[PDB]
Amino acid sequence: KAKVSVDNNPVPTSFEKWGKPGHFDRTLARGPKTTTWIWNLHANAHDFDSQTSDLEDVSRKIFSAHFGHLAVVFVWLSGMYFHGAKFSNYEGWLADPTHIKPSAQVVWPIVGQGILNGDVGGGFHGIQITSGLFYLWRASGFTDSYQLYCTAIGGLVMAALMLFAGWFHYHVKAPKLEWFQNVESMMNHHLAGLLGLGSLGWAGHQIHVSMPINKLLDAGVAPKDIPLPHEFILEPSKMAELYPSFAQGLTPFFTLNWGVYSDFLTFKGGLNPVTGGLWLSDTAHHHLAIAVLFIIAGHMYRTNWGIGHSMKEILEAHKGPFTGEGHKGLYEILTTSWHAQLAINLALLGSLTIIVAQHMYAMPPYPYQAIDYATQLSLFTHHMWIGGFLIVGAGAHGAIFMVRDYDPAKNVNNLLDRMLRHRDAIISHLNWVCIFLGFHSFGLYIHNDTMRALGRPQDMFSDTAIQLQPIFAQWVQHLHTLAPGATAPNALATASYAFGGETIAVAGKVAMMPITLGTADFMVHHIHAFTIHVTALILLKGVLYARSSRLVPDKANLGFRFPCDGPGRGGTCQVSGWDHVFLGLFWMYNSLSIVIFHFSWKMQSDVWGTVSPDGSVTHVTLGNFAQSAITINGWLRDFLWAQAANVINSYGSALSAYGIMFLAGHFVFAFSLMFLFSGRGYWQELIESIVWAHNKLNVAPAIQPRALSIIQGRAVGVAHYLLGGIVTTWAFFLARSLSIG
Amino acid sequence: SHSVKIYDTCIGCTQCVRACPLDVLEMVPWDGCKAAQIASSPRTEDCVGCKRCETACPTDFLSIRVYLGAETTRSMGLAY
Amino acid sequence: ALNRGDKVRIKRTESYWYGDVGTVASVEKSGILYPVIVRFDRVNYNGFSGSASGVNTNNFAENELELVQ
Amino acid sequence: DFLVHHAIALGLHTTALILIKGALDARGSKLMPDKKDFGYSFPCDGPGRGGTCDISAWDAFYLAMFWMLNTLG
Amino acid sequence: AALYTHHQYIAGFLMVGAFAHGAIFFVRDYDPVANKDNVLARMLEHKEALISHLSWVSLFLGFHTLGLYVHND
Amino acid sequence: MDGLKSFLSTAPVMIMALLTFTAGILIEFNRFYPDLLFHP
Amino acid sequence: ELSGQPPKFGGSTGGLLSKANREEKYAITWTSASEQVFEMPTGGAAIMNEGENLLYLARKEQCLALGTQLRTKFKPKIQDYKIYRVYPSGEVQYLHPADGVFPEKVNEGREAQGTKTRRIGQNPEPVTIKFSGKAPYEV
Amino acid sequence: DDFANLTPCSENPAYLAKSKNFLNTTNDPNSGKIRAERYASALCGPEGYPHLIVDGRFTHAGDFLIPSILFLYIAGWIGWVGRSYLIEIRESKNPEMQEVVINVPLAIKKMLGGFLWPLAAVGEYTSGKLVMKDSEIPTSPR
Ligand code: CLA
Ligand code: CLA
Ligand code: CLA
Ligand code: CLA
Ligand SMILES: CCCCCCCCCCCCCCCC(=O)OC[C@H](COP(=O)(O)OC[C@@H](O)CO)OC(=O)CCCCCCCCCCCCCCC
Ligand SMILES: CC1=C(/C=C/C(C)=C/C=C/C(C)=C\C=C\C=C(C)\C=C\C=C(C)\C=C\C2=C[C@H](C)[C@H](O)CC2(C)C)C(C)(C)C[C@@H](O)C1
Ligand SMILES: CC1=C(/C=C/C(C)=C/C=C/C(C)=C/C=C/C=C(C)/C=C/C=C(C)/C=C/C2=C(C)CCCC2(C)C)C(C)(C)CCC1
Ligand SMILES: CC1=C(C/C=C(\C)CCC[C@H](C)CCC[C@H](C)CCCC(C)C)C(=O)c2ccccc2C1=O
Ligand code: SF4
Ligand code: SF4
Repeated sequence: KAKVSVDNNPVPTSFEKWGKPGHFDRTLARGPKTTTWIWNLHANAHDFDSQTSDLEDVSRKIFSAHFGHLAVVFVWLSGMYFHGAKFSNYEGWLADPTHIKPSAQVVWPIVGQGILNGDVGGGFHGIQITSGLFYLWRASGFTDSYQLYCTAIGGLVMAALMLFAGWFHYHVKAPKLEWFQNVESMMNHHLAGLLGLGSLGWAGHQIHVSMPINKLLDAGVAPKDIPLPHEFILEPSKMAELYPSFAQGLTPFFTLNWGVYSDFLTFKGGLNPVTGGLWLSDTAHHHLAIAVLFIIAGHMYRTNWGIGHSMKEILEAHKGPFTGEGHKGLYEILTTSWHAQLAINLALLGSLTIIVAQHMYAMPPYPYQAIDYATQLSLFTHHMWIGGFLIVGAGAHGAIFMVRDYDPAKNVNNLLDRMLRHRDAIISHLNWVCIFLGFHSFGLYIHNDTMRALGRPQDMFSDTAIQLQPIFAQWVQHLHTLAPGATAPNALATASYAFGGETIAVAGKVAMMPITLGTADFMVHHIHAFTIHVTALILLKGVLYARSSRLVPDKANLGFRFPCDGPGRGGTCQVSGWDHVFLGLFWMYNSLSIVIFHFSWKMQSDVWGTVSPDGSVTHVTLGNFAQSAITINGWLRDFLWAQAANVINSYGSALSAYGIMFLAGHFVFAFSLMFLFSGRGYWQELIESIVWAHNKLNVAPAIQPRALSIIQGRAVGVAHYLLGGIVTTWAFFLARSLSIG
Repeated sequence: SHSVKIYDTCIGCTQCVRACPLDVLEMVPWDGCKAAQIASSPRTEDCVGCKRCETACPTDFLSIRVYLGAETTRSMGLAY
Repeated sequence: ALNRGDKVRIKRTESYWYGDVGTVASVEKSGILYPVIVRFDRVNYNGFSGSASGVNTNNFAENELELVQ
Repeated sequence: DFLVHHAIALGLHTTALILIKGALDARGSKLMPDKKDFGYSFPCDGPGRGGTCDISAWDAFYLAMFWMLNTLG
Repeated sequence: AALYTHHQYIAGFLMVGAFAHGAIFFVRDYDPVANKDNVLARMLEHKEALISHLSWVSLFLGFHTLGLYVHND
Repeated sequence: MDGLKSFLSTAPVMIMALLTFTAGILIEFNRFYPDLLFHP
Repeated sequence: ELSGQPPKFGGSTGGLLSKANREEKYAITWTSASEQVFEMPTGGAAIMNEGENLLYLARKEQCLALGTQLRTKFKPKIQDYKIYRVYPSGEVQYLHPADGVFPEKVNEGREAQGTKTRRIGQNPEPVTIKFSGKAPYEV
Repeated sequence: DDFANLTPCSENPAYLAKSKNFLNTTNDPNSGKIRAERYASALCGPEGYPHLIVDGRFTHAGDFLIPSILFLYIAGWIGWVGRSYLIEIRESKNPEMQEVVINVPLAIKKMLGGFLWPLAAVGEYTSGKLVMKDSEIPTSPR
């Protein structure tokens, strides 16, 4: 009695196809003749759409591969827990969190890398970790290493479970296509049974486990004396003496007398003075409310009892005068093409990751996270880079869909057709706005640079000169500062002190203080706007013009990934959507680099620092952002050269592994230029000569070596370029943040 | 405009003719190959130089070559 | 002269297999400029960018090939 | 000074390699047996025959200029 | 310092130009029949050996020089 | 099984196995005899 | 003259420009057996009328791409499409197919053009024809 | 009396001053002392670090010669076994497939025979099948 419909044993389990690489592709099946057959093999592997024309088989492969990635992630998580249980000082750090550096990686002394095992405090030697696992574990009610070990074992078991699930759900019982297309039931289950249920379970964990342990920990109780979490459940009087409302049981819940639970379900806001993190009661009510909302939302779409809206009806009913058919036809697009779903989900997930990175730093949830500047910087930059990559992937796979799965017959005068019919106006207006933003933002920096260089500081765009005050941002900051008073009366303090208010400081360091905005903030925010609009321009031009263009009228027949159309028409290099993605990757890199640089410098200059017992705050870089970040020379001198001392002078210490890596970052970048600046004809001729050489000695290979294809050359260049640049920035940031106390 | 030249190694496989997107090439009877047909380029003033004809030729090196010369509006593929 | 199951060396001076050794697949009647058909183990560069392989056969005249066997 | 002189030797030999290879292959090669008919500086031979980006002798000079600059640096 | 850098950069540019215009000569003004079997035509006879051994010496320098530098670092 | 034997003998598995063996040899030798700048 | 009803299209910004009214344009005509939808080479989809259809484009490549789409993307194959060049003076020059037979197949009566009687390896050296206005392939 | 600008590390004040604080490379605490005693044999500059001399003299044969033969033997071993395996593969009716899927029995059999690579190389060179004739090798057009 279900919509379940599966096929039994569609693909037998055998090992023969393991010994025949390239089995999936007919082009690579017959065997290698040149070295290109190798590079194709690793490139067309996980492209199930090209291998077969069956939507059902493609969907089954996707389901199984998703199980595999889940198993891999589970293995990674279990490994993190194991290495934090056995090779970490978490038990030592828990007793003295304000004097001992977190550390979970220990190095074998073999060729002198034992110097990397620097002292992290408390007599423990190891690599300091900035992933923030210790703060998460403390907020999760971890006190003993055995609990972490048990978590790691459970993670390994669950990874094995996911692997077996993939094997069963593909090689044995594979769901039918109609099962995959129950989008209404799928959203119902994932909105209610996954997000709502998961958030409710976490709220239960936090209330019944995390609150008592953290309440004891912040009150000065030793970690070795705090009762085990199950003791609170087995002895409810222990829970009741910590929170009096627990003495009333569950009666106030079912009677809607919810105010009884006000003692441990609060709306405090702000941060915990003891630890610098958010209140756990705030997070408990938050995750409980989130669970309630998602469980309510999960019942919207009708599945099997005719109660609920139908997605197709909603899509077909929203249509206005300017759009003709409106949103009609999108439901068939999104229920028959995986690439459109991948594009939308990638864009939303990348934006969500950027939101996560932007919202964590301003209000640190985990205890002592704000006091650890290195952890803040690392987490912010990491999740920002992840989000940027995901957005670029959305821009790529959308163009893939447009090239492959777009059908003009079923998209007559709908929203997609009117996308393709006024795209030229879109691209022209977007190009104009990109140029205008670039001029009226970067020319401000250049004008300031020239005015400073000419000895005319009074003609600059500075707070002591012509001022560009972000009045709207300051006004919204003032509004959010006044929110606890009347606009949100039941809130004790502000959502985050970044908007304004008091300076929350833990131990001798600043946890969070108001972040004022001046001329420099205005200029940098508009620079961010310019870079983002340019990246959007590149990716949107790639998606819109993927099918064809004025230059090439049958581009879609060439495919998504082709190098060029030849030197005709004056030259047609990089006209495919793939080349648009390749070009947009660089611009995403530039934008995210500027974003992380701005965050790091502003946090170091106007937020982080130390608090004297008198109450005065001494920032890390003495507040030089407002006067130096208005010129490019300021960025060069007071940020790069100034803050690169801690990484260049890292030799002979525990931080030397960063300095090495720093230089490593400066290398691969340069190396990548030897793929991006050149072409494959020269390398092919050089390979011809080298092949003659190896032929003279009768040692020529049977597999004829060939230079990399144009697309592969571009991919290798961009990959090594991004690797080098990102590694450079990572080493620089880590070595700087681990040395500013 | 560009110059499209066809040499005597052509085998009348018609691949160059089919690959031409601007209809520059054609087939004319011949007697030097089994197919008794050879490629011809009577409308070179429309050729753009995309080299698809060269890409499609199966013979060793090429029986068809495109030399890019004076650029006109048609050759440069301009729609404005 | 050249016939089935042969082993010849190319002297086209612009072919990919110049100086290489190929086998005479077949020959046809007169009236053809390049009647000899020779196939090679190694493939040439023919094909679009990223192609898996190339072409391992061609047509040659009788004066462009020398007997090896 | 030993290490840097040997590095300079590497740079000189590599730049000479690029320039000499371009000069010798300017007449023609396996990829383009008739390069001389196409002039000294031409863009490419299209994406066919595996792709022929940067195949002219002018492009060999263009590549060698970067190595010259690096060696001088 | 300025004089040394200036005249060394000029020398590098001139040395690049010599090979560039020599490649131009090979493309345009080289007559194989007139120079048949002399040194100029015989250079193209063992050009593959030239490029092969030059690649070997460049690789041999680069590998074991970058290796020593990275080892010391 | 035959398929497993053939898969294990593919190029990446062989090259990584040889690299692991060589790396282990070097690391062990440097563990027992480090700082070998020359033959004494 | 040219006769045909334009296909049902909502228009787009990727259509003609000043070149059509200043330099030249192109036209394509074809008889569709039944009304259906085809992809505009300039972007979007257009419904083509049953019977004779006439369409104006800016480049010959766009017209030939549309013709290839007509020939290869419909079960009733459209083989009667004709492509003309339209001059601003009103003169119409018939372009494709040249003689009513597709160039992919050999037809008696065509004259060989651009055909050389030598291999590509027999071209003369540049030094033998330098200071002339010719090229090695041109001689 | 050569290397007047170089001094033995035994009586170099800088090397002696800096040699008491040598870091322990491995878990063995005596590694610093062993390195300090072993580096006293070489020649140190004013910076206190040992230097190598490769002029060809046999007194310093440990600096370059012994490692030179040590590396050359291994490199010849690898090259010879690879070349012989390739040549043997070339006659199996599918050399490319045996190039990606390694013939492990034959591979190891050729591995175990590489210690005689100099004798095999000289025998091949004398037999004339080590080097191919220029007329039998494909070459690009001149
Ligand atoms: C309550 C029901 C429920 C839940 C929780 C999920 C959860 C999930 N589905 Mg899903 N699904 C459902 C019903 C549900 N589905 C139904 C009814 C259909 C048919 C219409 C589908 C069809 C479907 C497809 C086609 C796909 C998914 C996928 C996924 C995963 C996406 C990855 C993710 O969110 O990472 C978060 C990951 C986790 C939270 C790890 C969870 C590990 C296990 C599986 C959870 C089991 C919990 C279970 C309730 C018991 C625990 C309770 C108690 C013992 C503690 C996620 C685990 C994707 C996938 O391949 O993943 C396998 C995918 O492509 N779903
Ligand atoms: C959930 C995420 C997700 C999923 C499921 C897919 C799924 C797919 N993508 Mg997609 N993509 C994504 C994210 C995703 N993508 C993102 C974020 C980007 C932006 C970078 C892209 C960009 C992209 C392009 C440009 C292309 C695809 C293609 C494909 C298809 C398979 C071919 C392929 O890439 O396999 C083969 C995979 C590889 C060869 C990757 C191996 C090499 C990687 C790059 C090395 C990475 C190095 C690592 C980060 C660091 C190592 C350091 C080292 C020192 C150890 C398939 C539909 C291809 C396609 O058209 O198929 C239809 C294609 O051309 N994707
Ligand atoms: C004695 C010196 C000399 C002479 C007489 C020539 C003569 C010639 N060369 Mg030659 N060349 C030389 C030195 C020389 N070269 C050097 C040193 C190099 C190495 C860089 C080259 C590299 C070279 C190449 C690669 C090519 C030639 C070509 C040519 C021929 C025609 C094209 C030309 O040069 O004009 C045209 C010249 C130009 C358009 C150059 C303009 C570029 C300007 C000068 C750059 C200025 C930069 C900018 C202003 C900086 C501003 C700074 C500010 C911001 C402060 C001609 C026979 C071409 C050929 O084959 O024709 C037969 C050709 O392709 N030469
Ligand atoms: C720092 C950047 C960089 C580096 C390392 C190289 C390196 C090389 N180039 Mg190149 N090149 C560069 C920039 C660079 N180039 C740029 C910007 C240009 C301008 C476009 C050129 C233009 C150019 C031309 C035109 C030519 C070269 C040639 C060469 C090779 C000559 C050998 C040599 O010098 O040392 C030896 C090589 C090295 C020291 C590099 C190897 C270093 C790695 C780290 C060794 C270890 C491998 C590593 C562990 C693999 C790990 C993979 C795994 C992690 C995924 C070599 C591969 C020439 C060539 O092919 O010679 C045969 C040649 O013709 N290059
Ligand atoms: C707030 C901060 C300062 C921002 C000030 C900038 C305002 C500038 C433009 C005004 C916004 C107008 C939106 C009305 C648009 C709107 O109301 O659409 C309504 C109309 C669709 O109306 P229907 O009722 O037909 O819609 C049926 C729907 O159900 C969908 O089918 O859409 C169009 O006409 C599309 C044409 C938009 C083409 C212009 C796009 C402008 C792009 C640039 C946007 C710039 C602002 C970006 C910053 C977010
Ligand atoms: C046999 C073999 C092969 C082939 C090998 C071949 C074909 C080799 C060919 C070699 C040729 C043609 C030429 C070689 C020339 C070598 C020279 C010129 C050596 C010079 C040595 C010098 C200058 C020694 C210098 C000083 C010597 C001295 C001992 C001290 O240190 C000081 C110091 C460094 C100055 C392969 C490649 C096929 C496979 C290999 O495994 C084995
Ligand atoms: C030590 C000494 C001595 C000796 C010296 C010597 C011996 C020197 C030599 C030197 C040399 C020996 C040099 C050389 C150089 C060279 C070069 C620099 C080259 C270049 C080249 C080029 C540039 C090329 C080009 C070309 C071509 C490619 C083709 C055509 C032609 C031409 C030419 C144009 C003495 C006794 C005096 C005294 C004592 C000390
Ligand atoms: C150098 C270069 C080449 C030549 C480079 C080649 C042929 C690649 C050679 C790769 C070697 C064989 C392996 C190195 C990379 C492997 C991933 C290393 C794996 C190592 C593990 C097995 C340990 C091109 O073909 C090319 C094409 C288009 C634009 C630029 C270029 C370009 O710059
Ligand atoms: S340079 Fe390369 S990418 Fe550009 S047209 Fe020529 S072959 Fe195509
Ligand atoms: S592709 Fe080449 S061989 Fe075939 S018909 Fe055209 S010119 Fe002749």
